[PDB]
Amino acid sequence: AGRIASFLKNAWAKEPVLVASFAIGGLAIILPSLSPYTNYAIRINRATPYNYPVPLRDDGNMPDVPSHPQDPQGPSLEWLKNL
Amino acid sequence: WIARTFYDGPEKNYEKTMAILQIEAEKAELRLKELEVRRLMRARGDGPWYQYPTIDKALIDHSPKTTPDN
Ligand SMILES: CCCCCCCCCCCCCCCCC[C@@H](O)O[C@H](CO[C@H](O)CCCCCCCCCCCCCCC)COP(=O)(O)OCC[N+](C)(C)C
Ligand SMILES: CCCCCCCC/C=C\CCCCCCCC(=O)O[C@H](COC(=O)CCCCCCC/C=C/CCCCCCCC)COP(=O)(O)OCCN
Repeated sequence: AGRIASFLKNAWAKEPVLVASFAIGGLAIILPSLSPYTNYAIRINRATPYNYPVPLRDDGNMPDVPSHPQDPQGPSLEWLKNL
Repeated sequence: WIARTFYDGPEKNYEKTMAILQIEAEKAELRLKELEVRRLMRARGDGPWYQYPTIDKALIDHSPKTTPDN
């Protein structure tokens, strides 16, 4: 506590560049694990269609699969629009 | 007296030789069979021995590949 405070005050003087660099690197390491928008970034990456969505052959047992894009069933992007 | 206190009868050595010969002959025929079996397995490769690895087919991805023709 006191010794750590003395060390940080002594380093903040005469070595400010190193203190700033270590603080910025530590923040870059720690903060991503706590942000709630990281999962939003993952979902945004998942929603980017690079390939053609290959249709599935209907077999009479696929209720959650849409027959047309306009159909209500299927993934939505309203969370993306509101963002 | 010497025969009684130091030695045994001919039956013991006779039958011990019988057993020893039987064991050794079995070992010889086993060795010959083992050599022949090794030769056959290395030639055909249909046995448990000399099995060389091939590519595991669980690594193949069975999915649409952005192109209908793979
Ligand atoms: C005139 C009468 C005497 C004739 C001369 C006889 C003298 C014999 C001496 C030479 C002996 C030759 C070797 C005989 C023994 C072979 C090894 C073994 O087989 O013998 C064992 C017996 O050996 C004796 O216990 C030990 C013999 C040692 C002799 C040492 C003599 C010299 C010692 C001198 C010491 C002097 C004192 C110290 C002074 C400083 C018993 O054998 P075992 O495995 O059952 O056999 C299986 C078949 N059975 C069951 C039917 C028997
Ligand atoms: C977990 C994050 C890690 C990643 C971030 C770091 C990325 C880049 C930064 C590191 C680069 C390499 C650093 C190498 C360190 C060597 C320093 C050194 O030896 O210099 C000493 C002196 O420097 C020192 O005192 C050593 C380091 C001092 C401490 C610096 C900051 C430590 C951490 C401070 C902040 C920690 C986190 C934030 C706390 C603040 C509140 C938020 C001597 O200087 P000279 O030029 O050779 O001669 C001068 C004398 N004539």
